[PDB]
Amino acid sequence: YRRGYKFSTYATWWIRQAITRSIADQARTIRIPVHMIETINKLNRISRQ
DNA sequence: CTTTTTTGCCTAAAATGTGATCTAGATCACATTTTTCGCATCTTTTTTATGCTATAATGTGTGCAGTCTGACGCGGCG
Repeated sequence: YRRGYKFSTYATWWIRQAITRSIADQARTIRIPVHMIETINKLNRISRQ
């Protein structure tokens, strides 16, 4: 509490992390380590630009 | 009687046979230097498990079915 900010922001970071890599861990019959996942995100975004 | 063809001789001559006596060849079972191979180090080198980011954010549906149907079970349904 001492930071004096709204609590929502905090776990809005934490959860986001948890989700963001739990789907990447699971969610496939093929496991893909995170590094490929990241670079795939790079790819997909930059493709569109 | 003359020719030619043949053989045997002359006359020159190569091929055959003495075996006794060595002499460079090849064997022959077992020790040494080279290949470059295989598993332990390093030793990097890359890759991978794990860890944070402090404005703020508060109840789904999500795209579909086109609804077969006749008999029989079974829970109701009275």
